[PDB]
Amino acid sequence: RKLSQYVQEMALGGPITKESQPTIEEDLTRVYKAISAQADKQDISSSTRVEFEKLYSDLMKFLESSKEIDPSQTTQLAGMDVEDALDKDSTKEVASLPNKSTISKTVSSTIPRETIPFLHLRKKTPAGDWKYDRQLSSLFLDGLEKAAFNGVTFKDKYVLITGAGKGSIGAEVLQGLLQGGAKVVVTTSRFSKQVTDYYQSIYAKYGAKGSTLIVVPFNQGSKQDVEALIEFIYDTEKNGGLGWDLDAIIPFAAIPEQGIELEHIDSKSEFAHRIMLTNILRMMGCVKKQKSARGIETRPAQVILPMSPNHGTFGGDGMYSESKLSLETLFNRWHSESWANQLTVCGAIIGWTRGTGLMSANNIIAEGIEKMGVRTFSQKEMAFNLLGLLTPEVVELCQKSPVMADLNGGLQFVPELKEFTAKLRKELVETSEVRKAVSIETALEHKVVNGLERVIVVTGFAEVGPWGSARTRWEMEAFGEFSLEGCVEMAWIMGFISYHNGNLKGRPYTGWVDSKTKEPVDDKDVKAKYETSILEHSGIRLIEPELFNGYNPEKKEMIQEVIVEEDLEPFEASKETAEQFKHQHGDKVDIFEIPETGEYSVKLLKGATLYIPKALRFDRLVAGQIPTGWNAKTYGISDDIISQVDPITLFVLVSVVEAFIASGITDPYEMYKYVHVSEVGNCSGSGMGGVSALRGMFKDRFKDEPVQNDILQESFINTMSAWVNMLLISSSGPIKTPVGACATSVESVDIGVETILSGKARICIVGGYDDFQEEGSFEFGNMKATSNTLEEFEHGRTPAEMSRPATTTRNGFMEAQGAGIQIIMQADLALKMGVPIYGIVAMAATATDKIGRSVPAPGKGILTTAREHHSSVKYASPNKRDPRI
Amino acid sequence: LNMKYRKRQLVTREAQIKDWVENELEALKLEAEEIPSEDQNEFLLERTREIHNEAESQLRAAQQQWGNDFY
Repeated sequence: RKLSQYVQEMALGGPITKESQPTIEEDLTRVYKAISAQADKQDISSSTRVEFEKLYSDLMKFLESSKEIDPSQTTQLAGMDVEDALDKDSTKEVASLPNKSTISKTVSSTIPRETIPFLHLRKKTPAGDWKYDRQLSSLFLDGLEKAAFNGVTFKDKYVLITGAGKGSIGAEVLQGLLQGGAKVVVTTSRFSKQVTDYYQSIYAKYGAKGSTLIVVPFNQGSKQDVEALIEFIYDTEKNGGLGWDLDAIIPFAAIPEQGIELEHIDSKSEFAHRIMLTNILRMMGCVKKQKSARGIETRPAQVILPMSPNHGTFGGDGMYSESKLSLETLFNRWHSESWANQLTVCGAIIGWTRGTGLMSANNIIAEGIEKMGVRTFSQKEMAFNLLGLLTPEVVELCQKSPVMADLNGGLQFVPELKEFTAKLRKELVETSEVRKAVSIETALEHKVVNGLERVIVVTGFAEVGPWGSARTRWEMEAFGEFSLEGCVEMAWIMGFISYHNGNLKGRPYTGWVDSKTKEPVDDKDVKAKYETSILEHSGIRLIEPELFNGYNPEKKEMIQEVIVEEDLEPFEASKETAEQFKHQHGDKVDIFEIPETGEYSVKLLKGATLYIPKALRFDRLVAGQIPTGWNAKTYGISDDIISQVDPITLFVLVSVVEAFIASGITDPYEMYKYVHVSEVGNCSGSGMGGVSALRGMFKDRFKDEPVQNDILQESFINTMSAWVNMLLISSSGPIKTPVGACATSVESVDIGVETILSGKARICIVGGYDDFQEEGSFEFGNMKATSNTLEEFEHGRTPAEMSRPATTTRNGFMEAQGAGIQIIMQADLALKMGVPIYGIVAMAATATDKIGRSVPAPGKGILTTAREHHSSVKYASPNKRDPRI
Repeated sequence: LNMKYRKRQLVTREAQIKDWVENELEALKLEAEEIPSEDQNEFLLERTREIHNEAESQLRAAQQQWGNDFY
C-alpha cells in the first residue's frame, strides 16, 4: 500500500487490465509509442508509464476474468463535534492500521471481546441454534485470504439482482460481478433517463472481458409481473430470448417502514410484507418449477438471502424485522421438500453499515461503539466479504449444507444496544448544545459593546440548426449545460432576453441592465447568477418535441386532415352570393342544382343529390412530433419584405450575415474596392425542400384561402439564391445551384470548389437549407426509414433521446428545420487584408457508378471506393494520371 | 515524390525558365527596330510587359504540379 499518483489511477490500471481483448487493446496501446516525441517531460513520464502498463496487459491476455479487489484504502469513521459553531463533523478518517485489505485481512481475523472471530460462520447445533463451528469458520476467512492479493474470478455466472441503486449494497455487488465478468441483469422500479445513464457508466467503468448488463424495469411486488420476467430470463431464443441458466440469485429489499409501532397494520406499510417474502417465496419456488421442467438437474442455483440480527431489538419497526425473521424456515424446508437438487440457501445477516449514500441508519456515532465494546463495522465495503460468498470452492460447500455465517462483526455481544445507541445520541448532540449556547451570547456580549494560389480556405460559416447560432452548438457539444457567456446568447434568441432595456426610464432614476421579456418582467434582471433557473428549463426545454401547436401552421399531430367523400341525398335550399353559383354551375352539371334568381338580392341556390362536400375526417398519426423551433425570428431584417418571403428564405438570410461577421467582412460592398471588373460571385444553393408555401400552391388552391398573387417565384430552388444576390451582396457572375439532397451541401462545395480552382471565378458561397412541413411526413414515415415513436415510446420512453446511432435501437433517424452556410476564397486574396483563415479543403466526392434497380442505399461500400482509387500494381518502391497515389 | 522533394522543381524548372528569359528578350532584340523606333517605347509598353507575365505565368505553369497538382 504505497499509493500516490496512482491509487485511483492504479484502480484504473486494474480496470484497463481486465478487459483484455487479445491483440485489440494491444495495438492501440502499442501506438503509445509511435508518436512518442521525447520533447515533453510529460511525454517522457508517460513513456515510462507506456511499457509498464503494456507489460501486465501483455501478461494477462487470456486469463481469469479479473479480480474483485478494492485497491482503495480501508476506512472507518470520523465523527467530531468541534469547538465553535462547527458542530457535527461526518466520517471518512483514514482508519489506523489499514489501507490495504490484505492488511485488513488478518486484522479481521483474531478478534477481541470473547468470540470466535470478527466474522464467524455457525451452523445447526446438534439439536439447537448456531454454534460457531470452526471448520465452516475456517475457509471463509481463508477465502478472504484467498482474496485481496489473490484475485476473485466469476466467469459464466448469469445472475439477476433485485437490489436497487446508488446507496444500496447491491450496487457494489453489481460492481464486483461485472469486474468478475459475470453477465448480470438488474431490475428496478424507477425508470427514466436519470435511471438510464447511471447504468451506462457503471457498465462503462466495469465492462470486463466477458461482461454484459441488462437493465429491466419491473415491480418486485404485485405478482402478476413476476412470472413474465422469470419466464423472460429462461425463454427459447426463438421466443423473447435470453436462454440462460441462472446459476445464482441475490434479491434485496426496499420499503423502509419506519416510525410506527404495533398499532399500525394498515396500508402501504402493509405492502412491505407482500414484497419482502410473499412475492419472494414464490420466486425461488417458480424458478425451480422453471428449471425442473427443462431437466437441468446437475447445476443448481445458489441464493443468498439477507438476514438481520436486530429482531425485536430496535423500535417502531412495523413489519420489517418481523417479516425478516420468517425466512429461516427455508433451512429446514431444504429437507422434507423435494427441491434440494435445484436450489441452495446460504444466509447473510449483515449489520451496521456506515457510508450514507442511502440507507446508512444512525450515521452519527460509529466510534464510541468501537470503544465501549471494541467492536468494528463502521466499514461500508463489507460487500467484499459478500462477494466471497459467491465464489467456487465455497459453492461446493453450498452443494453440501446451508451456511449461516454471522457477517455482523460482533455487535450482538453488547447487552441492551437500544439505549446504548441512544446514550451517545443523547449526550453528543447535548455536548454540542453546550458550546452552541456558549457561542451566541459571547458574541452578543461582544456585539452589544461595539457597533498556393489555388488552395481553398474556410473563411466564414454559421449554422442555424435546431439549436441556436454556430457558437452555441459547439459548446452544447462541449458541455451539457450552457456556460453563462454561452447561455445568454442562446437566451438572446427566442426573445426571452430584452437587450437594450433602455438606458433611461428604468426604476424612476437611472439604471440599465440587459434584461428579460420586453415588458412582462423587464425588472433589471442582472447578467450574473440569474437567468440560470430564472431563464432555464422553460428557457431550455421548449426546443424539442410535439413540434408545436400554432407553429406549422397548426398541425395538431393527433388530428389529421384527410378528405373522405360522400354523396348523400337529402336537400337543403341554402343561400350564397351572386355569380359564384356559376362556378358551382360550371363545377356541377345542370340537372342537379338549378339555382334560381335571387330577387332584389344576389342569387339563389341548392337542389337534388349534389354529390359533394367531401366533408372532413378525424385521424391519428403516430410517426411525427419529434423536432422543433425557437419561438422568435426577426433580427434586424427589413419589415414587410416579410409578408411575401417567409418560409425558408429568412433562415438563409440570417445565415449569410452571421457568417460574414464571423468572417469579418461587414458591408459586402467592401469587396469592390479590391477592384475587379466584378465578374466574381454567386452561390450554390441546394435542398430538395423549400416547399413550405408550395403546400399553399396545391392545398390552398381550388380551396380558396388567401394566397398572394405571385407564389411561383418563391416556388423554385434558385429563388433563394436569387435573393442572396439582389437583396444583399449584388454580384453578376456565376450561378451553379445543385440540389443533390439526402447527401446535399457538399457537391455545392465540391462543384463550388471546382469553380475557384478555375480562374473563371473567385469568392463564393454555398447553400444548405432544408425544411419540414405537413407533407414532410407521408412518403416520410410511409417511407418507413424516417422515424416512428411507440417503440420510440415503448421500450425506450425517451423523448430527449429518440435516436442513438449505431446502437441497434435505431428505428428512424430525425431531421428538422436547419440552416447552414459557408464561404470560400482563393486564399491569396484571403491573405490580402485577411478575413481570416480557418480550414483546409481536401476531398472530391460524388460519383455513384452503381446501377442496381432500387432506391436508396445507405452508406456501406456503395460509392467513394472509386474515390481513394489509388491502385497498387507492382511498384514496391517509394519516390491526376498517376495510377499509384 | 512524397517528401519535401522540390528537386525537379529546382532542376528542370528554375533553369530552363531561367534560360529563355535571357534568351527571349534577345529574340525581341532581333526584331528590335524592323523600322519601328517610332513606337519602340510603345512596343516596350506593348511587348516587354507581355513577356514578363509570360515569364511569370510559365513559372506558375510549373506551380501546377510539384506539390499543388502533385499527383
